[PDB]
Amino acid sequence: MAGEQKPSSNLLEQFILLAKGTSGSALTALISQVLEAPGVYVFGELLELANVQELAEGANAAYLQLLNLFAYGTYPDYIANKESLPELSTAQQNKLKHLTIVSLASRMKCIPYSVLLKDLEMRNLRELEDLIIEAVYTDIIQGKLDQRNQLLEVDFCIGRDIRKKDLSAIARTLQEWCVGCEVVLSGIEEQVSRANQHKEQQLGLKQQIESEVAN
Amino acid sequence: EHNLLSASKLYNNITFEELGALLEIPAAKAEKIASQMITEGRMNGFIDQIDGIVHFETREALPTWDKQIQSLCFQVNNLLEKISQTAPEWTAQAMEAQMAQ
Repeated sequence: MAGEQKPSSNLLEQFILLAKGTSGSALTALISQVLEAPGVYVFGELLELANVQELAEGANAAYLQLLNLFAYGTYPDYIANKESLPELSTAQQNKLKHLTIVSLASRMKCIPYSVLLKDLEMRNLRELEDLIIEAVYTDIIQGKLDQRNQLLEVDFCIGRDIRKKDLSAIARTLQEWCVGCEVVLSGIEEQVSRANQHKEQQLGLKQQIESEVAN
Repeated sequence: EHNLLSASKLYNNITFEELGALLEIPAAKAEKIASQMITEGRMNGFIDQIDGIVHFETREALPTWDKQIQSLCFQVNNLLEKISQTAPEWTAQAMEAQMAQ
């Protein structure tokens, strides 16, 4: 319905009315069709509904585990936690791989190939760059293949998930970088209050000299 | 040609070997046909034969990163898109917290 970065736009009121009316096993079908929603793998204001709250910790408490994984966890969590979460499709298993990998490139300028080969259990180059190119092909990833650094060049990242609260840390990292660019630019400001204020003083005095040269 | 073309559009460098096994061709044949497409011009970059890497023109630096700083303004806009988009509980609560507070 609404439109910015998100999965298939049906999903919001889709699963609103689903969890509203589909519950228990109908809630499980709800979840199964939730599973393919990439940009909303996390449902903060969608777990706002008590229907998803019983989705959570109901029969599908493992699915709330998986949801928080999208919010918090990674696919390599599943590589360890192969049984904790609900079932997933190979497409959706690679989707959780893309969870952790978009989080990684979110971390670094460029994540190494071997990094995701190992944490995401990726064996070889072929499948590696297959899922890589499909991630970038989602257009989440800007930049390019950082082969020489054995990384992935990253120029732009679309938001992966709703990623239950880093909210505090989120806003405070925001405050951090805001103030950082601010202080860079403010040091510039006072270098300006130096230089061409210094230009005012310098030329004023130099002109005083030139005027006094006469008599 | 189109497979090498798609490998060009998506890189910034690839070895003769990684492009060879990428498109199931020999590495020397990868260099050969890659140089023949740069000869055809629809592949573009720069070839290091000795290091064995057909680099593409990598086109990435700090003024490109300043274009990415203007894109970081538009990705604060895309952060507003994630606020309205990624999760519906996150939609309601982040449209409250990050925008109205």
